[PDB]
Amino acid sequence: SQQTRVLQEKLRKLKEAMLCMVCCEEEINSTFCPCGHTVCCESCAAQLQSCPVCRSRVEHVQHVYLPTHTSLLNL
Amino acid sequence: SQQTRVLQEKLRKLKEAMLCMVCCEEEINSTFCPCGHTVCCESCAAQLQSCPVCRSRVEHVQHVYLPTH
Ligand SMILES: N[C@H]1CCN(S(=O)(=O)c2ccccc2)C1
Ligand SMILES: N[C@H]1CCN(S(=O)(=O)c2ccccc2)C1
Ligand SMILES: N[C@H]1CCN(S(=O)(=O)c2ccccc2)C1
Ligand SMILES: [Zn+2]
Ligand SMILES: [Zn+2]
Ligand SMILES: [Zn+2]
Ligand SMILES: [Zn+2]
Repeated sequence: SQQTRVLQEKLRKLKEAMLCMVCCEEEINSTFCPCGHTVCCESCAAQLQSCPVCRSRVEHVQHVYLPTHTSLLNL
Repeated sequence: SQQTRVLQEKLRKLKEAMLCMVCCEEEINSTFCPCGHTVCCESCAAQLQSCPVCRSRVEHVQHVYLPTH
């Protein structure tokens, strides 16, 4: 039904929000510290000197284990 | 249709996976450091001296800003 199409769109958008903002392919699993923006995969977060969202200096990256993780790289 | 019920269940499970594993009421937004387990809201994370997933000592809690929030 049309309701099935609406639910498919909601699911698709939530899943896309869990993907890296730089490569759009891998799941987000890294946090820029101390600002806390958690928007990148490990590879894309590796060489950024400043946060791509707030411009704060990246003192270090913290790996995060989230219950939503489903990609082979995070299992 | 039956597919509408299947999609509602998938959406419910994904939304429940974003909620605190301790209180089940607030969104996950905190990481236990240095282990990295990100399973609690800030109120439950503040009250735990040991990670509830791996039992490692919590050296500090890092707030996380996630695009799914
Ligand atoms: N990749 C996995 C490894 C652990 N994380 S988790 O989010 O800490 C977690 C812990 C226990 C139950 C459900 C989720 C997910
Ligand atoms: N050697 C450091 C590297 C980061 N970790 S930490 O647990 O994130 C941490 C950071 C700041 C204060 C207290 C704990 C310990
Ligand atoms: N539209 C994206 C751009 C980056 N943000 S964010 O860093 O995930 C964030 C999450 C919660 C509050 C404020 C910011 C979402
Ligand atoms: Zn990436
Ligand atoms: Zn930032
Ligand atoms: Zn909680
Ligand atoms: Zn842990």
